Amino acid sequence: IVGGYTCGANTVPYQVSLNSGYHFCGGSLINSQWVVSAAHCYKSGIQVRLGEDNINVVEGNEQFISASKSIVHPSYNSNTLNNDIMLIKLKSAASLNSRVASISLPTSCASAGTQCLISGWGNTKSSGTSYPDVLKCLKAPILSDSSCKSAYPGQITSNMFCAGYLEGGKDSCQGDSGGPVVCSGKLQGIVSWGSGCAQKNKPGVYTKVCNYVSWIKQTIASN
Ligand SMILES: N=C(N)c1ccc(/C=N/OCC(=O)O)cc1
Ligand SMILES: [Ca+2]
Repeated sequence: IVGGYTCGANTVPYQVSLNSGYHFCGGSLINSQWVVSAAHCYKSGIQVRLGEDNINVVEGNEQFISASKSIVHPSYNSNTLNNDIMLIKLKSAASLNSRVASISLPTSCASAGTQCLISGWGNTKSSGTSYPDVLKCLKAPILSDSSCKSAYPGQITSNMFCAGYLEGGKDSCQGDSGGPVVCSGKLQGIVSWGSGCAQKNKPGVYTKVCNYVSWIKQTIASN
């Protein structure tokens, strides 16, 4: 997260870190057994880390649970990043409490102008590289589809939206991938892609979760 703020320990209780010996992606806990992330975060041997603030220090509220299975969206295209969404099932159910909590799926899509909270342990620099150890947060508006398409000609599908600031300076970044965009207590987006980070006229692009609710529910119901 570039140009954000320190969230505060366990203030974003649905935020997970995906770990394969090291943090590599974010995710969002959607019930005691399931995490939503980006398909481009797919790999084998994932351990889901819940209740994290400092990802490098055991602070007392963590739950580390290995993934039993991952399900990449059936129509995920890694070239275009269309349908950049994946479900991860935990080998055992997380213990839910104030600091480890699921986030609601949307019942309707959010609109341009809605303010959302974007979070992660990604790069905090728009030119250099600096990885924070504690969770970072950014409040950002969803942008209009027209401005999103104008920013990224020929690249924005109906399964994507832009959020952030056309002026630059405030954005998600590398390492935030798969993490949440939450708007009025609903998971509306997943950190997917963008040109660099926090660049002028290059806002963050996010997987449009409201498109996938049917698939998420049906998948969970049978796996
Ligand atoms: N909002 C952005 N500008 C943005 C967001 C996410 C990415 C994803 N990079 O994938 C590599 C990785 O996470 O390891 C790029 C740009
Ligand atoms: Ca920790």
